Amino acid sequence: LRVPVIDLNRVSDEEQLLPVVRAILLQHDTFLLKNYANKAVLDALLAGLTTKDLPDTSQGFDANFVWLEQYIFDTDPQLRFDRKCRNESLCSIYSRLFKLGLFFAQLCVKSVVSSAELQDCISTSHYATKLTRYFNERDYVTFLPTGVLTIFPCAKAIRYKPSTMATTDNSWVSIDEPDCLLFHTGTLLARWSQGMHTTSPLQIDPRANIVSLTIWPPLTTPISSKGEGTIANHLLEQQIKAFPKVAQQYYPRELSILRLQDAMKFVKELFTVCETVLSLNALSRSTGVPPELHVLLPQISSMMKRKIVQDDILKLLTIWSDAYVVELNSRGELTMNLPKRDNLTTLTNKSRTLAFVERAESWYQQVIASKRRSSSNSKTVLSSKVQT
Amino acid sequence: PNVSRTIARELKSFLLEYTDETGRSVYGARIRTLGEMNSESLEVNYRHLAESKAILALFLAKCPEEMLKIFDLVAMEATELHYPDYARIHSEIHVRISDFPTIYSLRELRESNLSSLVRVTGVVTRRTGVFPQLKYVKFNCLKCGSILGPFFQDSNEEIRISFCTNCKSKGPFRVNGEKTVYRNYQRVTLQEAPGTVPPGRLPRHREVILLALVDVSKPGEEVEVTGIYKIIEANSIKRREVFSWTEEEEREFRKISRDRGIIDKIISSMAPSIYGHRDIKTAVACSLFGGVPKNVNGKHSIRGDINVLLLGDPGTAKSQILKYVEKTAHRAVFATGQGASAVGLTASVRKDPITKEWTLEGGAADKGVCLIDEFDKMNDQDRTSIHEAMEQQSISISKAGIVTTLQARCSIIAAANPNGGRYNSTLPLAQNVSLTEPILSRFDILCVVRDLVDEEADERLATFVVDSHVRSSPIPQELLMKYIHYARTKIYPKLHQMDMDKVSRVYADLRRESISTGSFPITVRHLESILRIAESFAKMRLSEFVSSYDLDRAIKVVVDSFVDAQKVSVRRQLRRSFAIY
Repeated sequence: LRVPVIDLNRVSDEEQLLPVVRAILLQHDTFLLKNYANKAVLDALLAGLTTKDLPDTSQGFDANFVWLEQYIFDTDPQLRFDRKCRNESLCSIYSRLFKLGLFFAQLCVKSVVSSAELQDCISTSHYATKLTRYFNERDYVTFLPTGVLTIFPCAKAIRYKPSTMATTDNSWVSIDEPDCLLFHTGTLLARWSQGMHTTSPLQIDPRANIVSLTIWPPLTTPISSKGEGTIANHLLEQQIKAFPKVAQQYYPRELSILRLQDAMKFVKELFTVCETVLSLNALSRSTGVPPELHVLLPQISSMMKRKIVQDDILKLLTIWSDAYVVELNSRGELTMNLPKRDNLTTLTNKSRTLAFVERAESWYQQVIASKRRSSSNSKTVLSSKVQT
Repeated sequence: PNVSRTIARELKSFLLEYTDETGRSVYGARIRTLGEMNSESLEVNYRHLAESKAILALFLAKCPEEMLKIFDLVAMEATELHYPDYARIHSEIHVRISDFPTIYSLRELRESNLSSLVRVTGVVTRRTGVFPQLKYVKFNCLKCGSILGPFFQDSNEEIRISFCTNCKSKGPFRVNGEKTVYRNYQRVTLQEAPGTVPPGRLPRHREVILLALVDVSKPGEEVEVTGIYKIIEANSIKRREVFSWTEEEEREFRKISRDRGIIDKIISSMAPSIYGHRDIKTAVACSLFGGVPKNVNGKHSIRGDINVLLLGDPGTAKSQILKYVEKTAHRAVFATGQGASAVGLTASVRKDPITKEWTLEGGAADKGVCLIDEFDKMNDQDRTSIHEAMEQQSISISKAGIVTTLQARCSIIAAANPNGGRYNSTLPLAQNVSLTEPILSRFDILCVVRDLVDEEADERLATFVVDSHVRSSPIPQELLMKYIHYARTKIYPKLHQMDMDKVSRVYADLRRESISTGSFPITVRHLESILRIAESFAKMRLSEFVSSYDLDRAIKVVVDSFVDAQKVSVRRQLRRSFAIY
């Protein structure tokens, strides 16, 4: 939970603060920048983000559906896409903070590989200012930043959702530093640096005013060697968009199912918790006992901390049928068991996980020939009905 | 066995490879935080190593005592190659096994759960700490004056030694613990919570051992402990935390709350045994549903609870309403007098006779509602402790070597009787009750009943009580008690400055009229009380904010409590409040 403070006039020395700033973004992620050349022009922008008059058109304040309002103002050079109200202070800060992004990129990549390779990373300067207004706060669900380098002013506004990077004790920490410019690094920048960067979320806080500046790499730049197939523009364009834009852009091939954005990753971790909780009870050297569904749902509820409906286990049965028997006991409770009597070995547990992920890959692979996941709702398996 | 040697090198390779989020090894940050702050507690989630190796999870679930001999050694080895000379200060470092999926109850503790890991919920009581307990003994034989020693754990009293080596005597033996083992104490008695116990049954209780985790637990709160079962030997404690709301019942609660003005239906559903009158149950329902606690920049904590006070002749029913809400409301604690229930509200240092020593305990529902019967019949300690808990929301313990200020944000429902039986309506309530004004000022609602001579009450009360004896429209009880827990844990209705300033106009009339005709005044606490009653009615209405007519019911609740708590000579105030009625 170390938060080193160093002047950014001393980084312009270039012989003493490159490793200190680099060591934090490889360990503590978000770095603390104080006393930038902007003084009273950063506090004069809080009266100009309250417009809220503009439509989306890859711009505009976007409220995902409600208290969360994200206003992104598309840069003027971009051809034939703009919405201009007034936004003079936003343009002046956009021109000034370009030097903060170029200088931060110069200090970041001069202790890694080369400081001459970032001039084509900032070349286009197409990044749009992101002005975030929260209504009078759970408005920010756990999420990751868009651009490679995000430098935002904030009052506090920042926590750390459960994840493992900065402050290795993995407790949620709220940090409030007066006179503070906080730098947020993106997911794609971690891929360019192959695992050096992470993310941090926003939490419930009294002050709803958040100004976030994310600087975007050009449309034509590939990312290392492996990203020659997926360019920074393609991956970041797939990442952000907007809810009206996701409705418009991702549209061409219908299916509001959207399971690719939704079910995949969450449903395939159900087997990992469920396989360990059926070896937690059924496997014991003491007094038998049959695995019941009433004591299984709360344990998986503890695993993900999320509410678990009893139908998710039925979806797990639909994808992998032969592991769990759905027979219902005479008392009304629905028991499940395993075919083996010699119990699940750790190697058999790993083989079951590989078989479950392979089966999910097979279902996703066969279902997507109709049109990336295409359309499935993860239909529940039919529960055997009691006779007569 | 040598099989632990292939286990050790497996998890030694595991701690250096766990990168779950963004390729970052969180164990290096965990080991630098325990090494820089000199901690001995290491945190490991069960899901992490369970996703890595299920055989280690099966070994931890089967034999955790031999599984714990590998964990501390590999943690000390990792701390030694990460930090030099760490063994000079700290010899051993324990681990904290958290995130147990199968949370058990106290009534499911059976013979099959022996020598295994178990996560149980409960409430802690009986705090005895930092004492040297025993595990070995020696004994001095006085006849020949000799020494002999066995073993003694944590359940029996002591293993009588009565046969010497060569004396062959039954002489008097003395306990030598001047060559003996180390001691660590945390004798805590844990109990089952009353908000999840089935009806008809009694909550069980066990004894827990705490070693290496003392005085970080708060007595009278819900707790989650993960330990081994043999007497439970706790490994990890959690002070953050079966009748709960589901997805199939949460949509119908909004559908029920949207139609047909459910506030009066909840009022009619409050008393099924008798007819009653809405003045007791309106205060009871707004006290159990409660308001919201708010602070401004970390300070100025307002009390979100509502403490109601019942008064009247002892022939009427005042204990049946609290007896119904003790079963109905969650975490409801019925306490009485000197100590009918052998548990109280006040901190105390006292002697204990089971082992015959001195101990300290801060008695007891931090989110719940405490019910006090016969409020006028108490001593100085339980009056001052409830006055401190009614004034601010904390109770301090400053004795037996411990100093702890615990949270006391509980609602208070008190019932009392006047001096002499009769209410004596030609005198105020301050001359009627033996209590004074600042203990009366904490109670915002003062409900009082009287005697009814007329045929109306004779036609209804006797017929309902004879209908109850001749037999051997509202909201049902189960949906109501599930709605209480659903609304009290999800919403927080605020207020908007659009037209709320009008209540500051009507308070400006209502304060002034209490000076010229009445003797007792109205203060800012009544304004805080009607805002809490209006937000409690908005909580019961399940709205986003408080409406404009919730304050009308709030001002009706404060007029029929304050005007009714005075003489008959404030009768003009019965018609003076008729313009806003």
